[PDB]
Amino acid sequence: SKEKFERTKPHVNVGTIGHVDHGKTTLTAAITTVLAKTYGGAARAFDQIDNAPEEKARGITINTSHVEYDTPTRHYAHVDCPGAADYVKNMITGAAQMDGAILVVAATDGPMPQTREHILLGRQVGVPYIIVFLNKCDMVDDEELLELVEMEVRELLSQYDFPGDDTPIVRGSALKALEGDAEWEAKILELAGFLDSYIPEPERAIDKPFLLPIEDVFSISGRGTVVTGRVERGIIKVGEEVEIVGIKETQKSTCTGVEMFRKLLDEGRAGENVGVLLRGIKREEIERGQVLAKPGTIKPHTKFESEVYILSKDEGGRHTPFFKGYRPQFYFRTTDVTGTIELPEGVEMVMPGDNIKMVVTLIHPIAMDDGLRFAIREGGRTVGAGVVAKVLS
RNA sequence: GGUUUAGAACGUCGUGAGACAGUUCGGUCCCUAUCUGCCGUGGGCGCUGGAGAACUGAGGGGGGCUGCUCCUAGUACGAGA
Ligand SMILES: Nc1nc2c(ncn2[C@@H]2O[C@H](COP(=O)(O)OP(=O)(O)NP(=O)(O)O)[C@@H](O)[C@H]2O)c(=O)[nH]1
Ligand SMILES: [Mg+2]
Ligand SMILES: [Mg+2]
Ligand SMILES: [Mg+2]
Ligand SMILES: [Mg+2]
Ligand SMILES: [Mg+2]
Ligand SMILES: [Mg+2]
Ligand SMILES: [Mg+2]
Ligand SMILES: [Mg+2]
Ligand SMILES: [Mg+2]
Ligand SMILES: [Mg+2]
Ligand SMILES: [Mg+2]
Ligand SMILES: [Mg+2]
Ligand SMILES: [Mg+2]
Ligand SMILES: [Mg+2]
Ligand SMILES: [Mg+2]
Ligand SMILES: [Mg+2]
Ligand SMILES: [Mg+2]
Ligand SMILES: [Mg+2]
Ligand SMILES: [Mg+2]
Ligand SMILES: [Mg+2]
Ligand SMILES: [Mg+2]
Ligand SMILES: [Mg+2]
Ligand SMILES: [Mg+2]
Ligand SMILES: [Mg+2]
Ligand SMILES: [Mg+2]
Ligand SMILES: [Mg+2]
Ligand SMILES: [Mg+2]
Ligand SMILES: [Mg+2]
Ligand SMILES: [Mg+2]
Ligand SMILES: [Mg+2]
Ligand SMILES: [Mg+2]
Ligand SMILES: [Mg+2]
Ligand SMILES: [Mg+2]
Ligand SMILES: [Mg+2]
Ligand SMILES: [Mg+2]
Ligand SMILES: [Mg+2]
Ligand SMILES: [Mg+2]
Ligand SMILES: [Mg+2]
Ligand SMILES: [Mg+2]
Ligand SMILES: [Mg+2]
Ligand SMILES: [Mg+2]
Ligand SMILES: [Mg+2]
Ligand SMILES: [Mg+2]
Ligand SMILES: [Mg+2]
Ligand SMILES: [Mg+2]
Ligand SMILES: [Mg+2]
Repeated sequence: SKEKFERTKPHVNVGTIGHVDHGKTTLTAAITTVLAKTYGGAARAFDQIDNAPEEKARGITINTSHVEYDTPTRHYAHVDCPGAADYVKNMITGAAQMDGAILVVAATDGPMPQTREHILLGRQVGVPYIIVFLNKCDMVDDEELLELVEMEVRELLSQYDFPGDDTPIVRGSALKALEGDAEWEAKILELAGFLDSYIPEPERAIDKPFLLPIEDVFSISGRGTVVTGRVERGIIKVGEEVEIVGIKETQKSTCTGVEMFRKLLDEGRAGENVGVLLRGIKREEIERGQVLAKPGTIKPHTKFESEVYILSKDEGGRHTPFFKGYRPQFYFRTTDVTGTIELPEGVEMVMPGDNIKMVVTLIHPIAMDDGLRFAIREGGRTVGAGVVAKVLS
């Protein structure tokens, strides 16, 4: 909180996706040390990406950490996702804000169950583009074995409905590029080139009014409570009226400084992860899931009609019918929430793989409008995608 | 220290003397080693002229405990942990 962030080079939200213990977090560390040395940006290190007691004694990552590496064309903002089956909820928040992923499949093990689960969540939420990275390579000194893993990833993406064969697969060791090997430093400099080439300039919504979903809340010692998240639409000027809408009720507030990776900003534009400092709010009373909207634009609702598309076994979801009283988890912008289903008259049962509308009473109210996209999940897996039809409350 | 002598007390049983793995406080533990055995340490003669050294080895004894840290490798194994 000192150096003013100059608005130069387009902002893009990147992040690593893939199986557990697969080089996902270690890739993030390799990208920093490679790009910092040659181009001449800020250095950083691997330990900073995940410290705490929970990511040392174990080794695994839980929290969605963030990194800021710069290149001549664009200014990237990384989002290192967790990866394990237990941490899918706090991942989806990291994956939703992310524009273009970096998938991580490995040349020894290959595509494994979570890789399929991650990319499934990527489609239904919103992950336009994806890039593969083989994160072992050196351990198996062979030409035929390593190239057979590439084939199965192209199959995976194309099977699940991505380009597949068009996606630029890259090979490279994360640990070798951490030290100073000239051949492996250049091969992850190549990944930065693939990020610029394949992923285009993202399409922002800097016109329609302000909204910002809260991904994580902080309490800065001196300044006050801060909320982080990608600005979904509009802009944020310093000293502007902001209404916090969602769970519990609704509270009035004002912004007192927006930032971008511990650097000051004047205008927090759309499509970029920013830490908004709110005035006169406690750490406990503001929770995760709520949205920073402009006063009057959005209203919290506990009941709504919605055109729900239930999934079948082939697409990946339920395989049995259900009646009124069923309670799955509804993932809106960031958080999830439970809700009772009330079906329309003249519909006895809801079969899997079917398009119908339904009234859904939620236990917590969440800020929503007509034409909001959500993805229903239950039992550690997906259920059905859909859209909001009408407001009731 | 306990049990198992003589003192004294409690509860209990006995008319009483007293009695009770019922309890309670106090209450002398001797021996210079002949033989066997054992640990040491010598004298005697033998081993075939005597003497001084240096070995050989039959045979006998000694010793044999094991942690955790890292490296292999977060490798195999595992959906993950
Ligand atoms: N030999 C070799 N090992 C690698 C390479 N890249 C990563 N690894 C190792 O693979 C392990 C995975 O660690 P990490 O990347 O933190 O796990 P992750 O991919 O973020 N998944 P999660 O966070 O869910 O546990 C580490 O031991 C790391 O050193 C590589 O190119 N070669
Ligand atoms: Mg493994
Ligand atoms: Mg990780
Ligand atoms: Mg592990
Ligand atoms: Mg394995
Ligand atoms: Mg396997
Ligand atoms: Mg204040
Ligand atoms: Mg006695
Ligand atoms: Mg007595
Ligand atoms: Mg007597
Ligand atoms: Mg009598
Ligand atoms: Mg007696
Ligand atoms: Mg007795
Ligand atoms: Mg008694
Ligand atoms: Mg007693
Ligand atoms: Mg006594
Ligand atoms: Mg006495
Ligand atoms: Mg006594
Ligand atoms: Mg006595
Ligand atoms: Mg005495
Ligand atoms: Mg004696
Ligand atoms: Mg004597
Ligand atoms: Mg005597
Ligand atoms: Mg004797
Ligand atoms: Mg003897
Ligand atoms: Mg002897
Ligand atoms: Mg002797
Ligand atoms: Mg002798
Ligand atoms: Mg002799
Ligand atoms: Mg003689
Ligand atoms: Mg003789
Ligand atoms: Mg003689
Ligand atoms: Mg002799
Ligand atoms: Mg003879
Ligand atoms: Mg002879
Ligand atoms: Mg002789
Ligand atoms: Mg002679
Ligand atoms: Mg002689
Ligand atoms: Mg002689
Ligand atoms: Mg000798
Ligand atoms: Mg000798
Ligand atoms: Mg003998
Ligand atoms: Mg011998
Ligand atoms: Mg021996
Ligand atoms: Mg022995
Ligand atoms: Mg040992
Ligand atoms: Mg290890």
